[PDB]
Formats: sequence, C-alpha cells, structure tokens
Amino acid sequence: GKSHGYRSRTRYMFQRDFRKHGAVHLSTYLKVYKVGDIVDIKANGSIQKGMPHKFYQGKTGVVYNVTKSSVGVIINKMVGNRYLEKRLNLRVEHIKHSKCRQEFLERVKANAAKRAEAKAQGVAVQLKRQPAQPRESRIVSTEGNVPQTLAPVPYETFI
Amino acid sequence: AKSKNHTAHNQTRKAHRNGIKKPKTYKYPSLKGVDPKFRRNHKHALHGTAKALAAAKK
Amino acid sequence: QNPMRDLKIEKLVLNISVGESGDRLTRASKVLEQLSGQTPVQSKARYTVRTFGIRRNEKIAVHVTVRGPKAEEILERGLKVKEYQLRDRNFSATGNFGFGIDEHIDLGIKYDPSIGIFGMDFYVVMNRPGARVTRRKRCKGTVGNSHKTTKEDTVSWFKQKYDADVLDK
Amino acid sequence: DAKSSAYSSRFQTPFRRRREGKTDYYQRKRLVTQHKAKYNTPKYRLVVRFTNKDIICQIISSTITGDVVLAAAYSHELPRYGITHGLTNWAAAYATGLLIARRTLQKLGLDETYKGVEEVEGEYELTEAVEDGPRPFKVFLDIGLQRTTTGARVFGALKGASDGGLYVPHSENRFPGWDFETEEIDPELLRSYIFGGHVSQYMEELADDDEERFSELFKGYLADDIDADSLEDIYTSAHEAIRADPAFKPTEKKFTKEQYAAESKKYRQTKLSKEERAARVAAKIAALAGQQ
RNA sequence: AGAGGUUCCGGGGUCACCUUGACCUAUUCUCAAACUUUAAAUAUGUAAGAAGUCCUUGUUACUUAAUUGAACGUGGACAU
RNA sequence: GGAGAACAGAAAUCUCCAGUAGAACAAAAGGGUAAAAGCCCCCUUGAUUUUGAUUUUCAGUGUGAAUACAAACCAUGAAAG
RNA sequence: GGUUGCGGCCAUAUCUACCAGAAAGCACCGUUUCCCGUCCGAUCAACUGUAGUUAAGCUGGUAAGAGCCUGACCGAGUAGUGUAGUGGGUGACCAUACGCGAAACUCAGGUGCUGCAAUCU
Ligand SMILES: [Mg+2]
Ligand SMILES: [Mg+2]
Ligand SMILES: [Mg+2]
Ligand SMILES: [Mg+2]
Ligand SMILES: [Mg+2]
Ligand SMILES: [Mg+2]
Ligand SMILES: [Mg+2]
Ligand SMILES: [Mg+2]
Ligand SMILES: [Mg+2]
Ligand SMILES: [Mg+2]
Ligand SMILES: [Mg+2]
Ligand SMILES: [Mg+2]
Ligand SMILES: [Mg+2]
Repeated sequence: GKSHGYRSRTRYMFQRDFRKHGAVHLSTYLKVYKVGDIVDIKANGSIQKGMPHKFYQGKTGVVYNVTKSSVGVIINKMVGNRYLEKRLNLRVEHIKHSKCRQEFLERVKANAAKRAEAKAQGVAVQLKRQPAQPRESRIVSTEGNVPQTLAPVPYETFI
Repeated sequence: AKSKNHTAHNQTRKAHRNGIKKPKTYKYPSLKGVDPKFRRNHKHALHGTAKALAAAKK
Repeated sequence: QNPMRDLKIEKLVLNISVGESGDRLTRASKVLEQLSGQTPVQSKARYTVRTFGIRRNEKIAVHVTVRGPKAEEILERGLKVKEYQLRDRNFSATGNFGFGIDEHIDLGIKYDPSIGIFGMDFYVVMNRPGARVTRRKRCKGTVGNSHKTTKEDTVSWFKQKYDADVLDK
Repeated sequence: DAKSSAYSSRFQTPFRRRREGKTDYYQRKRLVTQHKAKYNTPKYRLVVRFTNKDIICQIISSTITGDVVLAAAYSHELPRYGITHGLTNWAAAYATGLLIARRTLQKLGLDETYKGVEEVEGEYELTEAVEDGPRPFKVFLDIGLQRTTTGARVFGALKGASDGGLYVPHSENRFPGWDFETEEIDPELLRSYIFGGHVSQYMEELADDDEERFSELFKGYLADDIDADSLEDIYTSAHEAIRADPAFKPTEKKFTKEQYAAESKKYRQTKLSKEERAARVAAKIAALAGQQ
C-alpha cells in the first residue's frame, strides 16, 4: 500500500539537528515580522502546531498576514504548467528573516549614500554590481621566488 | 492486461510548451486571509484618509 | 577543621515491610505512629511477584522519617538492641548507615494489644551543613568533593560519640 | 564521575541559566513573547526576587541583545524611607513594590494620573483606567522559580505595585487572608500583613513567652527602641515617604570604578600562556623523570 | 583477535592455588537501503528596487502607558 | 547501575550516589519532548457556538485530516498565556 | 575588575581532579507565632540579618586532562560527482578532457564573549 500522509518522507528533515534539541531560544519569539517581509521556511520539528508542509521547507516567501503567534507567507508553487500562490499560516518557530533581503537593503542604503556623495561632487558614480572581470596585467617578480619544481612522480605503491 | 502504470516522461516538455507562468503579481493584493481585525480597521482608516483628502482638496 | 564541616543527621527513616495489606499493616502503622509521634506513610508495591504474595499498588509497607533531635533520641533506643555494635557493612559508600532490629522492644509501650512482633529497619542519612544546595529549587547545585560524606567519615563519627565499634562480633 | 568521551561528546548542555538554576525558560517564553501584531511593543514584567537580606523589584522588557531595565527598586534603600529592620519581610516586599510603582509612574510621566490606592485598606483593588485618558501601565508579574503559596511575599510586591498605580493583573486568592474553605478574602488580615501586623504580634508574643528568643530575634528593635505597636506607624510613614519622592537617589560609591577595578584585580588569578604552560609541562617531565 | 583487572557473580583444584567464563578498561580487523557526528557534485527556493529609497506628517472603530506602532496615504527630493 | 538496611533473597519496600534520556507518551513506524510533551496532584469540559480564510491528497473538485485567525462564551492559572 | 538581579548567543560556557577568593554581594546558616505546605519547617512558607561560616554552593586558576570550538597548501585537489568522446577493456570497471569538490585523519590555537540595571577597597 502506498502511504502519502502529511508528514510522510520527513524522517531526517523535521529532525532536530544534533546537540540542538530541546527548547526554542527566545530570539525566535523576539523577532518582528511585518507584512512584506521576505522569510525562509525551516520547520522546527519540536513545535508541532503551525508546521508547514514538507513541500514548503526551504522555500522563501513574502509575509502577507501577521497574527498572534503566526505569520502568513505567500509561496509560489509550481503546479503543472504554471505557478499558484499558496498562503501559509505558519507559527514563528518555523520562520526566519531572509538575509538575502537584509543585505539587499544594505546595498540600497549604500547606493543612496554613494549617489548622494557623487551629487556632493560633480562626478558620475557607476553604482551597478559588476561580475568577476578578467585579471589585469602583472609583473611577477622572481627575487626570492626562483621558479623551481620538478616533474611527475614514479608509481610507488605504499600499501 | 499488463501495461505501463505511471511515468513522468514528456510531462516537463509539455509543461514548457506554453511556458511555466509566474502568477502575475499586482499592486493592491486581495485582503483574503489577512486578519479581520486589521481589515475592519483598515476600511475605516482608508475611508477617513479619503475623507480628509477630499476636505483638503475640494 | 571548620564548624560547617560537621557530620550531622538529616533523617532517620524507619521501615516496616509487610507483604500484605489491611490489618497487619495498620498495626505496623500504629507502632510507627506511637514510636515517632508523626503519622507514617505507606508504600505500594511497584510490581507483582506472586511468590512474595504482593500485587501492584497494594500498600505493602510503611515507613516514617524523623528529623532533628527526635531522630537522635530513637538512635540510642535502636542501638541498645544492637548492643551498640555494627559491622564493616551496614555503612554506605555514600556515608549513610543503617541496621535492623526486632520486637520494637519496650521503650514507650502503649496499651499493647494482640499485635505481635514487628521488626524494622533503621536508616540514618548523614551529611554536613550546606546540604540544602542539592535540595533547594533555585540554583540546585552539587556538593563538592571535600564536603561529601564518605564511609570513613561516618564510621569515624560512629566510633566517636555513641562510643561504638564496627566489624566486631 | 569519570564520564566516557562518548558521553561528553553526545552531551547537550542546558542553556546557561537552566544550568545555573536561575531561569525557567518554559515560563519565560510565555512571559516574554508578544502578540506579533503588537509588533515592537515591549512586554514589561515586574521581576520580584528574594535573596537573603534583599528584595529586588525590577521592571524589565526584552530585546534580542538582552533584557532592558526601565525602573528598578531594592529593599535596601528602604532605610532612606524609614524601614530599617526586616528588609525581606512581607511589608518590605509591599513597600518595595510600591516604590517601584511610584518610581516607574513618575519616570513615564504617569504619576499624577493613577495615584493608586492612597488610603490602604487591604482590599483587592485592581487599577482601573481613567476614561478619555492614558491607560494604566500594564506590567505582568514575574516570580521566577519560587512557588506560589497563599501568602508568599512575592504577592506582597504584587499588591504594592498594584497599589502604587500600575495595572498589574492578578487575582486575590494568593494574598494572605484567603480561605481555602470559602472563596473570600480577609482584607483585615491582608492589611495587617501590609503594615507588619504579623511581625508585631510575634514581637508582642515573644516578649511574653520567652525573653531570650526576643533578645535573639528583634535585637535590632531593642537596640534603637522600636516598640512593637509602632510598626504600623513606621510602614505608614514609609509609604508616603515613598510616594513623596521615589526619584532614586543613588549612592556616592565612595570610590571610582577604576579604583574598584584596580583594587579587585589584585586578587583575580591570571590565566597562564602557552610558553609558561609548556615550561611547566617540560619541567614536570624533567623533575618527575630526572631519575628521582 | 589477542592484552591488563582475584569472585559461594555455581571455574571443578587452598576445605587462597598452571588448568578462570562472562563482565570492565585501553587497543585491534571488517561493515550497514530501512545506522550515524559529518557531508558533497547535480538538481532546488528567494532577492538583485519607480508597486523603490529617504524626509515631513494625515486617517483609523486596530494597537500602545503614551500618534507608540501597524497599514494605507498627502506633500517634497532622488530618473547617463 | 553501584553502595547500604530483620525476615528479604536474583527479585517486596526504605536511603544515598551516578544517571542526555539508554524511560514514558493508548495502538505501526518515524519525528518530537527533561523545573516536559513523561510521573503525581488540583481545578475542569475549548471533545462548546457562528462564519469566512488556509494547507495536504487536488482538477487546485469533493471527502477526510489539519493550520492560523475573527466575533462570542467558558476552563485554567498569581499572571503572562 | 568583583558580585547580584534579568538576560542574548546556548559547552571557547560542559565534565573530572585539585588549589585559591580581599571588599561587597550571593550563599550556607538561626527561629517556627502568623500565611502556607509536608510522613519529616529536608524542600516549600513565614520571621530575624540576629547566634555563626566561607566548609560547601558560586567565581577564578591549574592539568603534555576528557569533551567542545576555530583554523590550516594536514590528509587532499584524494574520495565522490556534473558534462564529453565511434575512449581503453570480453567484462568488472578504468583512464583522460572541461568543472565542482568532501569526510575521517593529522597539526596548531582556544577554553566563554557580552546587553540593561544595581552595588562593592
Ligand atoms: Mg513512504
Ligand atoms: Mg537536517
Ligand atoms: Mg494507459
Ligand atoms: Mg511556573
Ligand atoms: Mg539509497
Ligand atoms: Mg502513546
Ligand atoms: Mg525519537
Ligand atoms: Mg508543567
Ligand atoms: Mg485519510
Ligand atoms: Mg531550615
Ligand atoms: Mg524559603
Ligand atoms: Mg584537551
Ligand atoms: Mg574550560
């Protein structure tokens, strides 16, 4: 018989992360979630109320609703040939903020500061990120660094 | 009569024939599922804001 | 060495294990009640043996816990039965000790009905001051190594006052 | 003793204060967690702790970096209000709670409104809200680890903080004077406990039973001639002494903290370094195996 | 797979002994789809902004001890 | 598990120490849980009313099960909850 | 800098053995009329900071300590793996090309950091 329950195939994944079992520390409850905050979903297996489904662990969504002990998260789910919006009522033990968005807002603050500094001057700023450019020309010195290496090694066995 | 039971062959190809569509996000999302205590207040906050803007504009 | 490194009795716990309930164990409660001046508490059997005659949750024992000077008073009244003699055993490796007497002999007899003979177990729990630190709720710590009661310390405290000796027949 | 390396490897410690036996985290989560739609609103608790020879009342909110104290009052500054003896008794707990309530209210600017129970009668009075005004300062009681008994003096600080003007939500059935048999309170017994009636009756009974115990206990009362019927006058005078100026004058400290540090550093052992640790190991090898 | 550790823990042999099993301790050889401290590669979620950012302050019957926040805004600034 | 206590030992109850869970949580197996979710005690009926929203199987139908709220009304507790 | 109360991260904090602690704090400690709770004022409750003590808790230090944490061109670009070939090989498997890349091990270092408030030669 096929078994397809709500917590099927969740043996290792709602597991409680060796030597970090037990109580949930208080900063989880002390974080503040507002509507529009982007949050990662990672289900705490010790807290059984308000758990997400096993599909939604690892998924990242936008908070749409904030309640007494939970937040509502919108997750796009690929169903067939399209995505569907999934509204999730998850207690805040299974939710943490997205550090990608945290560093994005620090990048927004940095971009605003650099544009304000370039407006204090008269120069352009060129404030887009650029990829890893190819390396420029070098002059590798040899003083103390004479190029010294030999050939491949023979086959010895050392069993 | 014995035959093929289930396969997911060709399903991703058919899924990507007409693309995989993202759900077309909007400004002003629906307040379906948002807290009713927030909704009842927000209706009145919006009504008072529009009233005050009409009074300040006329 | 210090006045707070002094071995003192916490409790003398007095145990009568009677492998049946009802009338005989109410007599066993009566003798501990009149001996100690406190009502005793009864103990149910943990499991069923069928050879000891006991069943689960059957109240097959009584015991009482006496603290303060009243435990010291029953200590001599039990040790005269033992002729102020104990053994190389009877002393725990944790520093507690205890023995067993019969007849609860004569000291403070009541109206004395047709009860019969009731032997009993005396067990004396020894420590030093500062033993609250494992018993209190807040900051429930552990007594350090120099302050822990040992078998040598409690047998030296016994071969001191009460003037007794051990291992001698 | 002598645990295996597998035991020490797989051992998971409790946090630090569960190890120390100071904090109930099961109580703390419930006491600190706010309604998430009350987004950054702090949740203040009246921490009431009883050491030997002190009573600590604090108003504490919580951040991720740590707890934050808004106003704190101790029973050892009750000498400046007049109470010099029995600083851990039920009445000193009441006066410490009243002190932190008045101090907190004039800190927030909320003391002219919400005067609280001025004339104290031992009635179960919970602080009500002024209509078309600011609401009373809601503060939840945090007793920590100590047990709730009918008449425990942490409910003394509960009663004192509620009487000072804080809305501290409680029920009347842990105060002294509650009967187990009937669901009614004794306001006169509670009012005696407020003004130290239970100490005064024992003072007037020890002198009549055995003067030796009345010389052991209450030696400080006979030292400066505090008669047993003036306890109510002392606590009464101290209550409006508290109410007239709860502003927290601090001590002069009679030294500076740099001198304190420089003088307490002379008795703090300093950790050794790699070089003298290795020198100790090598000299241990040489001495213990220098052919005796 | 050998080493070290004395016992009416039913080794027969002092009536404390070559011919002691388990157990304990430090080692040792080899493993696990339904074992695990770890832990990839490939596959996988989200973000990379005008529906944005900052400043001022309007509404509310929500929320706060308190225009304190929340949500939506007005007005202003920022479009190689 | 170790050390002790007349009958009492392999195992009856009593006492101490070690004890990260090697126990228990109705029932499979997996997950979870130590001032607890286990054991014992006290109070109790929220195993109640009404209506939306959500999740999983899904066609994003039904049924089942569950989640977070909202208006009540209660229980509990000193209270937060 | 010590200490307390409330903590954040939850072993660099735990565990074992030993030693030290001035001041204050904390603690043990003293009492049982009241509130309260026990078989037992041991715990819990109350009262006195009074009779005493740093013995313990607590804090710090020591250990070629166990554990834990961090780092390393240490193992090791090894194992595994994505991609490629009308590559090798009877096969099992393997080498190569473009990539990603561990773990155990072995060494070295470390052994709580800190927030609010109060107090202390
Ligand atoms: Mg399955
Ligand atoms: Mg995992
Ligand atoms: Mg077919
Ligand atoms: Mg509690
Ligand atoms: Mg497999
Ligand atoms: Mg079960
Ligand atoms: Mg499990
Ligand atoms: Mg509980
Ligand atoms: Mg079903
Ligand atoms: Mg006592
Ligand atoms: Mg107490
Ligand atoms: Mg080490
Ligand atoms: Mg250390």
